[PDB]
Amino acid sequence: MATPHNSAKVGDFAETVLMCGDPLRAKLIADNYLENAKQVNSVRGMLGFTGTYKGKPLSVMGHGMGIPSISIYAEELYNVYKVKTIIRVGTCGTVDPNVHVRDVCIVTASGTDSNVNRMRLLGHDFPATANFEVVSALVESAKALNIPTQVGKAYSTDIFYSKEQGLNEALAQYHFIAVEMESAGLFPIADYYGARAGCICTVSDHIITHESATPEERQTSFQNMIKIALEATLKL
Amino acid sequence: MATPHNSAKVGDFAETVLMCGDPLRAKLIADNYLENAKQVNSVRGMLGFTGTYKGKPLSVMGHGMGIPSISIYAEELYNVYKVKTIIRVGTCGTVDPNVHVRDVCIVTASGTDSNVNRMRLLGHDFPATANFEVVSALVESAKALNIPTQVGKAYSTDIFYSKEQGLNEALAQYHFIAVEMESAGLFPIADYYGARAGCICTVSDHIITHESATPEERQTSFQNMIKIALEATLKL
Amino acid sequence: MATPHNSAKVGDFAETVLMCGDPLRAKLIADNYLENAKQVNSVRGMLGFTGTYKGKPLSVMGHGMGIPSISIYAEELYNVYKVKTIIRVGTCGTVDPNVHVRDVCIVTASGTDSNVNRMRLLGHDFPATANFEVVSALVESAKALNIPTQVGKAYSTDIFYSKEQGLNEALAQYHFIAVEMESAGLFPIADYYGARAGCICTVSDHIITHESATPEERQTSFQNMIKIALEATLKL
Amino acid sequence: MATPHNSAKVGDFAETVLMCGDPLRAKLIADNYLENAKQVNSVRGMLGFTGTYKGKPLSVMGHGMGIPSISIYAEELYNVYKVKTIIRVGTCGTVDPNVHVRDVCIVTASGTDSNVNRMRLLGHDFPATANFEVVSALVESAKALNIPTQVGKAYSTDIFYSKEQGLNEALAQYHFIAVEMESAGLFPIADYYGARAGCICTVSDHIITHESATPEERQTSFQNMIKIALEATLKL
Amino acid sequence: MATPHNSAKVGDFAETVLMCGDPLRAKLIADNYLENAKQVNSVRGMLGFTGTYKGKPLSVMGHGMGIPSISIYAEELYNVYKVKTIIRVGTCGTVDPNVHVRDVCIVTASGTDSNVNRMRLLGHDFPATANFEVVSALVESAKALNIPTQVGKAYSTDIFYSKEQGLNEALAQYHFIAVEMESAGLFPIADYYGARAGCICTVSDHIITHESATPEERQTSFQNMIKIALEATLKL
Amino acid sequence: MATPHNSAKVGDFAETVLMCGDPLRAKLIADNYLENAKQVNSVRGMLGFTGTYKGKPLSVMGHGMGIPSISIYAEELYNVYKVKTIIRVGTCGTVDPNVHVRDVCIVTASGTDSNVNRMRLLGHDFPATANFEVVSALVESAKALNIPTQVGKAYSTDIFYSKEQGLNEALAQYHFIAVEMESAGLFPIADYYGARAGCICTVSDHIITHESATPEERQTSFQNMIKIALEATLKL
Repeated sequence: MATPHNSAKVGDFAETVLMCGDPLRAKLIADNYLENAKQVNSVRGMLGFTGTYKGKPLSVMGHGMGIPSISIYAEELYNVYKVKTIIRVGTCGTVDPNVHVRDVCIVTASGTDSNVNRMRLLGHDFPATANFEVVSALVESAKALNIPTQVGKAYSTDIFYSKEQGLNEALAQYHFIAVEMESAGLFPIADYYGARAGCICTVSDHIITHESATPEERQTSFQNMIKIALEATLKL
Repeated sequence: MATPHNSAKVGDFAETVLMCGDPLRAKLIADNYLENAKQVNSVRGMLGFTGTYKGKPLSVMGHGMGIPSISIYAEELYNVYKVKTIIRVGTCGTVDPNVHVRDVCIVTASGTDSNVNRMRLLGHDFPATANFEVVSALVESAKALNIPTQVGKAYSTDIFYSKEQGLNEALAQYHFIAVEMESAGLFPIADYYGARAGCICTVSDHIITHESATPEERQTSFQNMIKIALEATLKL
Repeated sequence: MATPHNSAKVGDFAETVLMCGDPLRAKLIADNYLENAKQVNSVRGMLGFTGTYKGKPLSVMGHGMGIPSISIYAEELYNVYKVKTIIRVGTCGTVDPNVHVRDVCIVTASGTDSNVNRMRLLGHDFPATANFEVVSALVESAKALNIPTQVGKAYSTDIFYSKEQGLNEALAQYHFIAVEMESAGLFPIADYYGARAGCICTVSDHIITHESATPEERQTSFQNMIKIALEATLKL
Repeated sequence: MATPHNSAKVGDFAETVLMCGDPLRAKLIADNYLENAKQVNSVRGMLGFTGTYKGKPLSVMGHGMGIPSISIYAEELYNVYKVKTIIRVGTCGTVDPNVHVRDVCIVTASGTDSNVNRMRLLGHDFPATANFEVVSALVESAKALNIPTQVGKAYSTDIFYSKEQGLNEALAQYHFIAVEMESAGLFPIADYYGARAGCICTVSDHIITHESATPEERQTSFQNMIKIALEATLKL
Repeated sequence: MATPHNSAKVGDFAETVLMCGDPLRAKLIADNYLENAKQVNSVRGMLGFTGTYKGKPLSVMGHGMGIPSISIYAEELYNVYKVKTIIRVGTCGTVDPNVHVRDVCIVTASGTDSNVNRMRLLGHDFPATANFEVVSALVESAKALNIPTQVGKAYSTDIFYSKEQGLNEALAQYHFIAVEMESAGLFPIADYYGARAGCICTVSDHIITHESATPEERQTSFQNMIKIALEATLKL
Repeated sequence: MATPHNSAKVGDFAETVLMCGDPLRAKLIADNYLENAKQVNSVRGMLGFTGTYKGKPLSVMGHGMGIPSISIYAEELYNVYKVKTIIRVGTCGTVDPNVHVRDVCIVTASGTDSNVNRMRLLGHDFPATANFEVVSALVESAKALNIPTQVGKAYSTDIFYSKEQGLNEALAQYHFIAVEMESAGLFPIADYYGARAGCICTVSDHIITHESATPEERQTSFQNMIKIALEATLKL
């Protein structure tokens, strides 16, 4: 195998890859939006696919849950498979008082409670920062689709089942728009390989107000977000 | 769904659960060692199963890669599914000079470069410690099967593709026997719920000498380890 | 006085302020690029001015050297003077192998060795992140002026006379494009007040190769950068 | 002298040493439980003794209060005196809701607010972990003596007169069974020398309920603990 | 220019330099308390002067606000200008129950929330400590002038506009007498160059009780402090 | 007993106490320098004595080895026994290029690798600072005795048997004059109780050059140091 976690051969991934946490959602994206899709990985059930979107090569693959998991898959894609651009597509919570369930959030940089980025920069603050060309492609794609977007900071946590008091309130005070679990691990790996990464997420829950999206609202949100991402890949 | 990551109903999991990173390995364990095994989860491809081993209810499920991933699944198993004992079964590297490829390592406690345990104990050192009854059950099971074991410390890292200089040498000097990515997140969650956890791993690689197990040797080591874990479940 | 560090009255500052470290450079900017200019602050010699650029009111003020200094002035400008946008205009070093002396760098986010942002976010990683509208306005203004730009991360240090081994090589590995001393302190304050900030710098020195801009090159670069910033204010 | 802190000659200590904080308690142990006893150290009043228990050579020595103090004595015992096993015998508080005054606690691993173990492992989490053969010998000795035991985590603090809010409640939540001041410093030193260590303590106080052992209860529990430790040495 | 921040020639600064944050206060000191004063620096508006006090050469110069700013100027004064002694003269707040507005505080050592001193001593606690000859000269000069003094610890913060809860109360508990923003950065630089530094401040505000000196009181206490500092320079 | 570690009754200690690590040296000081000395404590062998020196009440007591040990005894002395001044008297190593074996070092402040002071000041830098009146009394007493002294910083380590690379060289660069194990824990406790503390040590070893005092030289150094300390108590 080309890597311990991927059975794809070199060349089996396009230079642009969408990634989501759930491998079954990766399969949904390939089936519904990729032309001439071909499954290229099934190791550990982490399905990945390669085909085209509007004539341009494009891949989609699951990355699992958490920074350690996306770090494995993204490091391999950039290093072994020579990927140039990864766009993470997912869902998030929000704490921001001006962000609402169903909003589309385009991430410019992400904080974290993980140690992985301090360990890369001699213990200092290393901002996990999206590539500007990627952010701009997502923003402009949404503008062309007449879909409004929130643009700003995410926060990537190691702990889904948080017990931490005061965190949500501090995140809200500094206008973090998205809370998820992976983006802060992706962007520094792109940096290391001279490559590009971004993230776009739809708000499923407001963590402060407790508003929540219905399953139908989540479907429409996903459809908006994935079309934004797909159209962005044509400009990248 | 009972949890955002598991389609099982309460009661679908036995009180004892073996967990490995790869859901396809969980299916192999259920197929080959569990009687009357039924699949109880498929969400995100993270296959879980429930059957019996020598008459006693037992489950097996994948937990994904990394502390954040196992934390989600273990928190849900203890909290929602009322599991009482989780034994992680997997592979590891070693840096210890007196430990060799194919050795079976039983983990008493695990260090980490993750922040998750400092955040549980006001920033202090919180040892991720296996339950003594679980450790002893594994040790005695291996004795009955005439399989030698190494017993001691593991180290759980967030970063599979380590670039850290000096780490391996310090781990070796203090006789850490296993390097993996999850056990340090499992043990404190078991503590939180007043439950039990342990870990057993087989050495696939020596990180210092660079010895490595042939695919046939890894099959033999896996069969040894899983028999130890399965027989231990009868005493727990 | 409206603040302990500023003699201006509320309203004396325009809603957009350009800031540089040297107050005499703020005077040079007012003298050479603003019409209708008046001095509005002289406290501590930290000269500030308000005039117009192509008809639109604009202010320019020194911020002194280091995160604590810019934090004082920016907190006051957003809170007391009701400023909406601050753009830092400065010089920097670079470590990036594809960035050269004379280059104009537009900052998307900034790392730091300061503690000020950990203290804002319960000790976690808080990325000091530029406002996307400001970044975009700078990028588009440079394109319209036919000036190439580098876009990416800065690193803000507390110590001008660094003695730290290994830092430059790590910054280079992750493609930090600018090394300066203030931007990481500015962006979180803008966040706190729900306001906007950005930073644009010209490269005076390559920290790795030791190339250094001549006096003539520094004048060329300054004239490019300040025109980019001034034209961007018209779109903000 | 063979060390700066010990007047004993190499060979004067048996390969197994019981250690307690108070040198006058080391003397009580020698006087009441060792035959053929000889005093082998008087330096700094830190009395140490060597004799026999049921025919087998055994030493007992004070270690003073705190991690720095036990670290000096244990480093010397392993390095200079070639000791193979140190068992700490002490008293502790408890926070655990199912542990009571009078209980005997056998320590599997120890947390701490000391920096000494982070400094051994490149700033990471290093669990101070008891040797499994020692833990098991103590557990089986107690079973053979018909004495129930609690087995689990300790917490070693640098500060006897704690002023820290919320600590006790977090220790209780994760079921720490013993609070004392030394074991977290002993176990990594044993690791460094490829040797063995353990700890057994009697509960003098419940930190949450404020129950406290009477002098009679402290005698009963001491008699239990020391007999467990002594009988365990015959198996080690 | 001899440094990037100073137009003075080597020799233009006397061996002893008084420094205050505001360059216009440096000018006031030179104009009203030095004889034969001449301006030796105007770069960045950071006025510096050299004259005499009672016939002995003495310089005074602004240092700007915050540890990064004073670090630049002090490093240059010791390294390039061969200054032997720097005395910071400033104002402060106090939290100490036994210190009041108007009091003159002589600093023996300074705490901080800056990272600059940990970075100098391998991450450990490095006390920013005033030189004993300087402290003693200030104490003895005040005694000869019949001016009472408080002698003790300062705290240097990076953040003028503090939002930190509990800090003032902890500083009060341990009898910190002065809160300011620079001295902790000065003392270690003096150590590095084998030179001398001290700090003397007047209390403008009581941070706990909210008492505040009137403008007249601030002038009277400034006059006391500057006379102490000037007379101390004759003993140094 | 009035404390868990001291059998003295309230009033049995004088307001001034000399403390050293070795209780047998406390007894030597009492026997050779105090008049009408009475032993007031022998709990844990930590001998303490009270008598007079040149007519003035004075006590001497051992404090054991390390910050946790001295913290217990000093906290009790200030809180229960109402002690006003503690002077630690001991030996040290040095790293400073202009400090030599046999030198007398008077400590103004102490660094540390302990966590105890960060935990007192919300994780910030808290300088362990000697009381200026105590420092001055020691300096002046040595002047009157014509004994040269070095005055400056100490470093208090938790680990006698250091394995840390680069520490000694950094301590030397910043002119730390004494390396020992206790003073950084003493000074903040004196602060807490509104009391006074200092430290004086003689250099037994040069850590860089490896020079070492002979036993006879250590005796003469001790005699010089203890006379300085005793004479200083008359001024306090």
